[PDB]
Amino acid sequence: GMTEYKLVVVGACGVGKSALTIQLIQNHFVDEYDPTIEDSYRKQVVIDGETSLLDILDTAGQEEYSAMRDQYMRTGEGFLLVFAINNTKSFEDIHHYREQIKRVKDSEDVPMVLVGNKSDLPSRTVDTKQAQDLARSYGIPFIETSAKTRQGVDDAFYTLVREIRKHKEK
Ligand SMILES: *CCC(=O)N1CCN(c2ncnc3c(F)c(-c4c(C)ccc5[nH]ncc45)c(Cl)cc23)CC1
Ligand SMILES: Nc1nc2c(ncn2[C@@H]2O[C@H](COP(=O)(O)OP(=O)(O)O)[C@@H](O)[C@H]2O)c(=O)[nH]1
Ligand SMILES: [Mg+2]
Repeated sequence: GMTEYKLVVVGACGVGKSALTIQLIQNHFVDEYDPTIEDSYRKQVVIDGETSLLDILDTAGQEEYSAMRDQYMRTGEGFLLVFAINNTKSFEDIHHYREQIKRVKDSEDVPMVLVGNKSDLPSRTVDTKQAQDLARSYGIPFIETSAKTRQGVDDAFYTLVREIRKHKEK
């Protein structure tokens, strides 16, 4: 059979949400993708032997809350919390994203993965250990990725799927 998973990618402007999503759906890097485009994208893959249909919402635009947007954020089953390893502000923003997800899902038990993107870049400002400690306090996996080289990209999305599977067993 197959299973479908609704995945949502969140994080500050410019951390690489669109680049990560396009790497997964199209298997290549983009230098430039309209930062205002918020949309969902479908991709069939195979995860641990099971046909998996991923429906990936790539968030964008500006901060604002509507019934429309709360509803389609709430339909997400799991969330990638993306920061860039060379941008401390994006790391400091993760708390905001996690608390907004908890609000819209009305739950403290939401599948999430912390993603430190742009790992190919030399100018790191967020120590891997700091991100690991945060993920440990959240109870979630942490994966470092590069949308440019594709390092860790499949691992981030597939790990989120596995976190969803565990949640659905409850
Ligand atoms: C450069 C443009 C870009 O990529 N973004 C990212 C999305 N933006 C944004 N900024 C601050 N907070 C945001 C949010 F809180 C949400 C959000 C969450 C996380 C959960 C539930 C929501 N319901 N409505 C909005 C919700 C989103 Cl989707 C985006 C946020 C700025 C521009
Ligand atoms: N070197 C490098 N650049 C990246 C990476 N991911 C995204 N970018 C670049 O960072 C910028 C912002 O990426 P984008 O996907 O638009 O971020 P978004 O605002 O979160 O959707 C783009 O110029 C991308 O080419 C990465 O992993 N490594
Ligand atoms: Mg984008």
